Amino acid sequence: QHKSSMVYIPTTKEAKRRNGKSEGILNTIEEVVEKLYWTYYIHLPFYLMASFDSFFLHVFFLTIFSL
Amino acid sequence: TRVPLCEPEELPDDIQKENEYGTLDSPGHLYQVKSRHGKPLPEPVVDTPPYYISLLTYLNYLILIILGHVHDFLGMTFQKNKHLDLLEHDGLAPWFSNFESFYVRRIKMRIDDCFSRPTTGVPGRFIRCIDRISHNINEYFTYSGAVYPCMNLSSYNYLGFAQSKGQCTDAALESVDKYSIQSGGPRAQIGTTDLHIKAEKLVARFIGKEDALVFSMGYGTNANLFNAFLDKKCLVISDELNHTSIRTGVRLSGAAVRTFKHGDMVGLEKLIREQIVLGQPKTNRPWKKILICAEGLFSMEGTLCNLPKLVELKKKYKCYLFIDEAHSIGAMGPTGRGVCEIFGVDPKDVDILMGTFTKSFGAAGGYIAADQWIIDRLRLDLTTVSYSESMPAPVLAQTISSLQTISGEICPGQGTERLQRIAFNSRYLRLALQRLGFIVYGVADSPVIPLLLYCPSKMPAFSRMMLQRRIAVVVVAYPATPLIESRVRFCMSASLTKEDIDYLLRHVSEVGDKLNLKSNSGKSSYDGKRQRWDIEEVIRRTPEDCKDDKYFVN
Amino acid sequence: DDPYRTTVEIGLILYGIIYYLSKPQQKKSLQAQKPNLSPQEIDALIEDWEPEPLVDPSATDEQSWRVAKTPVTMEMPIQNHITITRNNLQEKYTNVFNLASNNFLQLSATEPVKEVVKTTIKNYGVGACGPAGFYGNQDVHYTLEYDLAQFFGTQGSVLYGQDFCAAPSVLPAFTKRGDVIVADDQVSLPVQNALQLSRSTVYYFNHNDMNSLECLLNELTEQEKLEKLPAIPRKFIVTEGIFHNSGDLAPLPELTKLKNKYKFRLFVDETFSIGVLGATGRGLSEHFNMDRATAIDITVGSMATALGSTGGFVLGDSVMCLHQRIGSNAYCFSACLPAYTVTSVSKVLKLMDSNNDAVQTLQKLSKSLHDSFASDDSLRSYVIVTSSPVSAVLHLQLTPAYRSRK
Amino acid sequence: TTEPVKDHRRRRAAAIISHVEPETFEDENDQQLLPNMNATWVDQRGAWIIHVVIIILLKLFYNLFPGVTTEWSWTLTNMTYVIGSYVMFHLIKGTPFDFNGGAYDNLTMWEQIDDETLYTPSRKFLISVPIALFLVSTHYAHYDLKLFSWNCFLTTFGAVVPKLPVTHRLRISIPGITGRAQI
Ligand SMILES: C[C@@H]1CC[C@@]2(OC1)O[C@H]1C[C@H]3[C@@H]4CC=C5C[C@@H](OCCC(CO[C@H]6O[C@H](CO)[C@@H](O[C@H]7O[C@H](CO)[C@@H](O)[C@H](O)[C@H]7O)[C@H](O)[C@H]6O)CO[C@H]6O[C@H](CO)[C@@H](O[C@H]7O[C@H](CO)[C@@H](O)[C@H](O)[C@H]7O)[C@H](O)[C@H]6O)CC[C@]5(C)[C@H]4CC[C@]3(C)[C@H]1[C@@H]2C
Ligand SMILES: CCCCCCCCCCCCCCCCCCCCCCCCCC(=O)N[C@@H](CO)[C@H](O)[C@H](O)CCCCCCCCCCCCCC
Ligand SMILES: *Cc1c(COP(=O)(O)O)cnc(C)c1O
Repeated sequence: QHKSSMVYIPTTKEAKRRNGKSEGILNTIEEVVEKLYWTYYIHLPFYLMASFDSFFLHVFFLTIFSL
Repeated sequence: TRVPLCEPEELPDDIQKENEYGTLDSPGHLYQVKSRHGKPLPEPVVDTPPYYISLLTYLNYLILIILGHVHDFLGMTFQKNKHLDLLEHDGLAPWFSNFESFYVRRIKMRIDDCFSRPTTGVPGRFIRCIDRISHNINEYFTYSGAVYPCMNLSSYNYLGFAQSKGQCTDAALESVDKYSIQSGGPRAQIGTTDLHIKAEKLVARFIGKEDALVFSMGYGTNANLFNAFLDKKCLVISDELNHTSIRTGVRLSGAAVRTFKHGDMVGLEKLIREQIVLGQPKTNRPWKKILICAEGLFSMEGTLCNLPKLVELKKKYKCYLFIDEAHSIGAMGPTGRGVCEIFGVDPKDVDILMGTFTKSFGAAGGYIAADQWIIDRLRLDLTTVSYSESMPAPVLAQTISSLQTISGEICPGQGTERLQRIAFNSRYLRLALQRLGFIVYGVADSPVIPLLLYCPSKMPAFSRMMLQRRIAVVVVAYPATPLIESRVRFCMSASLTKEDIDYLLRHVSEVGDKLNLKSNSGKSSYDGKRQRWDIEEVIRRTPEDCKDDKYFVN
Repeated sequence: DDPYRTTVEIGLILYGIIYYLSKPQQKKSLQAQKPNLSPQEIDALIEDWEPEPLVDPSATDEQSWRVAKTPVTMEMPIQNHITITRNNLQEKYTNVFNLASNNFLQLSATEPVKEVVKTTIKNYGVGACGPAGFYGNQDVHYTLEYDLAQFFGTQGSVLYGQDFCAAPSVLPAFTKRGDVIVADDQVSLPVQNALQLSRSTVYYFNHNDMNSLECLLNELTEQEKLEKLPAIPRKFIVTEGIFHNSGDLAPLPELTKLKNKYKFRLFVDETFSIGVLGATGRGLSEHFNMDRATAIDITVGSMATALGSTGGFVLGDSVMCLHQRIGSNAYCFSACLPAYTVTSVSKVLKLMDSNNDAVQTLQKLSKSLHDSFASDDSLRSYVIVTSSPVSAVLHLQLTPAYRSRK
Repeated sequence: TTEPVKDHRRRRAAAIISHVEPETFEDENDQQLLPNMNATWVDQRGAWIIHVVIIILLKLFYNLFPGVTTEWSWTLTNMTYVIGSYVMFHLIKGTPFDFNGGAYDNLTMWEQIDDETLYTPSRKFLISVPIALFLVSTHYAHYDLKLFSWNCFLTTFGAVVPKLPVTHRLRISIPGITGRAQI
């Protein structure tokens, strides 16, 4: 092969497995929380909105749940 | 506050050559396509996602539309001083009213950072992008003068002729030395040189027609071609997914327009029969002529047109045929002749053939090919020839060099390797993506691989996350597309290699797992079973099996 | 009563069922429109129809002479002294003195420019491989836009790929059905195409006549005032800097006064006046010593005639350019220009900034050429001159008496 | 007065009752050249159950507050659905996206549905849904004719009346109450 001027960005799994960050006792809860947050946030419009309206909609959903 | 001018980088020859064009790894990574011999083209099949995705999409768009009008009404009513652009100052109307610019301001504005990105240098397999920072909400940007390379899957260079060191560049420099950069004027009083006639004859021989014409711009070619021979008493039958240039040309011509659904031939035949019977409106006199306009390959869908059926219909009903092929003149076919080569159709059946050099040959311009007794009339009846500027010399030299390279004259075995490389890359990427579990469109050979993203808020996340991985992609959405279906369009090139595709596959697999973008059914695999393969198995087994023409549904 | 409420429901249900049972019908119906037809009859109509040839070949031999007369230059740049061949290599002439070139200043052929092109070609390649919308726009394009805006005194500018398609893509963008356009008596063909595609009312006034323009503007203003329309529409005045077919110039100050009095916008297409008019060569506005940012609203120009490279540009304020970047069809659905063109044009602009000898020399030559033919007496009975003393192009016309006599 | 060479002038109504003039050749070509995107999405996949889902959610949210009464909650959800449908279908005239020239500047979305073809299945569904909602609301709980008469009046005149073919291509302009409508 021949070298080039490209800087390769490592993938998340490789970085995590070479960082020793993975810990069975105290990472499953973090992964579950991450999944719950991302699934809730992606499939519903918060990401093209404004801060005031996004906060208002968050409060609306929170009140709907609390009731 | 201003785009900085970037100083060129000084590197040895080998590094820059590798940056522009990548060397082959193994000779087993090539694929030679085979002719169809005229066997029928089956009807395409499309996969669908579950219901809840569509329901969520509908709710998202409804909420966005309501909130946009709420903000517009409140802001226009109360805070007048802030919005002075949309109000009349002194007896003068504004440049535009609020209503027609609703979609641009209300939903598109929040996504303006994923659309226009300045770059520098030659676009090869690695593209250099300028770094910028967003202020307010995509209102203006601040630039720190820093550059960084990215992999490009968004540029129109199918055969990889965009280079800074090669025979074409040498020819362009020699032409600049010999002929100056300036032209004389319209190609009827001064501005025609022997290079123009040489390019004319070379293109005419390469396509297979008898005579041709060369223009400096493609959009102008289409916008000015139609009014020369069409009139108010004629009829034009065209598809519903044609390019904008054809629509503008037909509007300027003034003829009547009827449209038929995409991919339906029974409807086309019924429409032709009815239009022949009825005649002109309000007088019911017969039409003077009927013309059929179509496209060789559609970029938004990556599907082919059924040429033999069109030829049969035009022979039976005595109609004329016009074919637009700019994405398929150099990248498709056993030898790269076009759509007329894969189907085995004789070139003399079609009346007018058009194409552009921008996509595959690395130079700007367009052409038109037809019979001698038609070109002789058109050279007089055209308005581009006698009123507009002429094509420059370096562009002609580049086009001639590219055509002689593809034809196999100047270099023995360079074009065939490019054709085989692009075919293999397209097949491998499409098969790997389908085996992962995504949804793609195509005909197993088109260089366009559209991957579908359905939720409105997933396209910016995908774009930003791919940018963080140093990959450049282009995403399109409403109204350019149907409301429900948004997509990301991949443009595969011959310059990329297999290891780049493996890197891309790993990163896209991780991002899709994170964003929940892979939802496949049994209608996409040949065995009828939904497939979710692990990544390393895909990498191990796909490149060998991608050669057999049985694993692809369409 | 209670049965009345039930009767309301019964009446609603009956209408619902009636509407459900009905069959679809459309104004643009099928063959069943006439119909008075049978399958046997329709085939007779289909077979009886005969078409017309795509193009009429009757008269091609009568006009082939103009094709046979086109000069062709062989293996040489188009310059003052050339060698031409005609009628497909049958006849050849050498050391011909060219008086048909359309490049006036001849600054693109100098050595300091031929290096900027070579360096750009070496560092960038030949052609851009994408639209301006997605990834095609580079730094040199922004640099050229800034340079043009600074040089011509306008807030912004927009680059187009070809000068023939600039006006037909700009003018329809800012007009809708229900607007008024007042155009000159004779204008070039691209302006005519723009007017046809604009889809709005068009009025014509006599050539270089201000009384007609004033009267028509007054009539329109009175009618609009009497109409009492809730929303004010858009109004434009379409003219040309130096006319293409006659070589005459338009009076600017009167147009400015009228557009300020009657609330109209001014559109000026100056292709033949960018590089030749004025002491420095800044265009028509510099000739009359007025500010461009206020006199003119839209400017359309070409880089091919004077600057010496392909393309075109439009000059205007910030809102216009911002809307144009999305609403213009030729801008959105087309690829960008090659880099050597824009780099060379920027270098030419810098050279123009440095010195101003070529403009003076060209003006002197044009004045001499006009005086030489317009000062004689023998040709008074045969031809007349319709051009202006400042134009770089001289137009000649046959006398109306000669045309009728011959 | 001076006559324009090419005339495209908007003309307004001059009577209490009026109808819009049929289109010309050039306008017909302009509309036929490019498919309309405001009326295409109604017939697509998943575009019918969405109304039912909206109704179900509106019922639940209005019933969620303890202080509401069942009759009042159903009347309020009728308010919401009828007003939303009337605003979207019959109130707004024009197209948000720009078409060639004025194009569909005079017709509403309900007129634009399915290229002005009448008695289409989508129209049948859209006219049947409010009727079914009205009967379900009436039969579900106890009611008194006081608000019942006004509720059925609103259901008829805000949902049913505009859908009749007699009101198709029809404009009403009061001299002072409603502004003049372009014909
Ligand atoms: C919990 C709480 C409950 C309550 C609540 O909050 C939440 O619930 C919230 C829910 C809200 C509603 C939600 C949804 C809508 C629909 C919307 O739809 C407008 C779309 C129309 C345009 O409307 C926009 O543009 C108008 C421009 O005039 C603005 O008007 C003036 O606005 C300002 C004065 O008001 C001043 O600036 C000026 O006087 C003037 O600009 C208006 O404000 C603005 O909305 C589109 O249609 C027109 O399009 C053209 C207009 O361009 C018309 O002209 C054309 O006519 C010919 C065609 O025939 C062509 O040929 C000609 O070329 C050409 O001239 C054409 O005729 C006609 O069809 C109108 C508003 C409404 C009802 C909201 C109200 C407020 C709420 C009740 C909130 C509320 C707060
Ligand atoms: C004390 C309590 C008192 C209660 C009083 C009740 C008051 C009720 C207030 C009603 C507020 C809502 C009224 C209007 C809200 C929606 C109106 C939106 C109209 C804006 C302009 C429409 C332009 C159409 C062009 C367009 O972009 N079209 C389409 C794409 O091309 C469009 O973008 C998509 O197809 C999406 C629309 C489909 C979503 C399904 C809607 C069907 C059901 C409507 C019910 C509304 C319920 C609101 C909660
Ligand atoms: C890409 C495209 C064009 C673009 O025109 P250019 O001026 O060459 O950039 C024209 N026609 C078709 C069919 C296209 O797909």
